[PDB]
Amino acid sequence: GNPWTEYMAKYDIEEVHGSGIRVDLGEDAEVAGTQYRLPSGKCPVFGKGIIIENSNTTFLKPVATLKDGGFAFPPTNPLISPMTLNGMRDFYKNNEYVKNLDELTLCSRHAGNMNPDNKNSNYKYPAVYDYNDKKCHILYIAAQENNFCFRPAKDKLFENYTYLSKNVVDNWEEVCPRKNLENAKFGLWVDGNCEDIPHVNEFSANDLFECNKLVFELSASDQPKQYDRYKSHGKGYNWGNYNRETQKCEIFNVKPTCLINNSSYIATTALSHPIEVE
Amino acid sequence: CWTTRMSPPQQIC
Repeated sequence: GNPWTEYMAKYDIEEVHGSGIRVDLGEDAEVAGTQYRLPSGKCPVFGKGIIIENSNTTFLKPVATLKDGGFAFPPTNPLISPMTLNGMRDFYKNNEYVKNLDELTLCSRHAGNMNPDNKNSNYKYPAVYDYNDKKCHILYIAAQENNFCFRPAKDKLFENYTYLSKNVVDNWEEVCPRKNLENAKFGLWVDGNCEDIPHVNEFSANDLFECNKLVFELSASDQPKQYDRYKSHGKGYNWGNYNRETQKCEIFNVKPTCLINNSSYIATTALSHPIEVE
Repeated sequence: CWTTRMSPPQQIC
């Protein structure tokens, strides 16, 4: 039998995330008669942000009230975005089902609390939580790539950012990946033994960060590169074994089912934080 | 303007 089953559950990204990672647009929702694409991943995406080309405006800046505006909610009364963690807990202090949620889930629910159809609609905005200043940013624009030209990426500037869809589960800490696995190599459990991934796509990478960056670029995407049939439902090159000695990022698109002990390797995924190890 | 889904419902403009 496979003793890795329970442990490896969080790396069945297709099952626990269930949507795009690089570009998450796994659901649709109607607003005033018109259908719109929507992020719907169940796991947070650590280190993911949006790079705005040509323009010098960062994407956490409020949307234009176009090149001078970002992706986030404009000022409101009362100010709902951006809102600190303590601000959110205070805002929902009378709601016992919400006030004690973890910062990422709370941020997801907070953004999902704002109904644009002012009838009930299913449209809930995605959100970014910035661990740096503990702020939740509600994203007014759900788009993630257009090549107003922009694209998603892991980046040093985005390492404390966390991209959150409306479906972020409240137990992501338990069932979703975050940290990279040090001295460990993803593998496939076969006949009572953990075997290597039989086929991988080798990309050179200077460090773990650059490997995680590459895995993200090649990961599940709900929108074809260079701009429903487009839904990945979590399928893609979501995993990577990084050999830190040979500086090889070994990227593959089948779920791992066990770990191999190897001090030359670090196990990463597209969802995982680009720095943190355990 | 938006309307909160969770009670108590309010409007945010």
